[PDB]
Amino acid sequence: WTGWGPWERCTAQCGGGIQARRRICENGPDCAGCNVEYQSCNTNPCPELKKTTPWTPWTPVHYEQRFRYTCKARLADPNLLEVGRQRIEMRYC
Amino acid sequence: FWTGWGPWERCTAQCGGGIQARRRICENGPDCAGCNVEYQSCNTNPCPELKKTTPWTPWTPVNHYEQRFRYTCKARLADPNLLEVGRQRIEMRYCSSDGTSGCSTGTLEVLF
Repeated sequence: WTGWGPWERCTAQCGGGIQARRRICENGPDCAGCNVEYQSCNTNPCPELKKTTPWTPWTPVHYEQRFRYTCKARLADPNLLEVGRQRIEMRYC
Repeated sequence: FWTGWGPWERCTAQCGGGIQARRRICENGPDCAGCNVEYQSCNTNPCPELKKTTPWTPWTPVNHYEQRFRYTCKARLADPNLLEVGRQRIEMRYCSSDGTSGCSTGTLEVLF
């Protein structure tokens, strides 16, 4: 066996991944041991990415009020977090 | 000599790519002519788009009809515990004696 190679690219930036190192056994078809080794990488929990919903329209209570929420997700990419459309529910008085 | 291969065991992740491991044992030997553990990909399907609903806003009149609002938080994750909705943030304002003024009629401009 040759010297073990450096650990390659980690799969994910956070929340668990795998990192690989490899080696080659020159002039040997079946050598002693494994040519490839794996390890866990970036085992830190992913940051709690957050996005805010749009404000609701102003409605009277003379005071007028409106509301918004925040969508919190443990993600490695903000593009994987999205806020859906506004749902209006109406009934008569 | 190597013994029979073991089961593929457990996938690393539920979705988005993982590794499954199976093993064997070199009987009466420290160094057999192979690798004791074998890997294969598992659960390469993309993770589902989980959706959670925000709490409803209080019912409010329109002008007689009453309305309320909510949104949906969508995230591609393998675990629902990693998606949550934050606290409701309320912003108010004063409409004063006009009932409108800055709330609805903006800046009243009169030309004399």
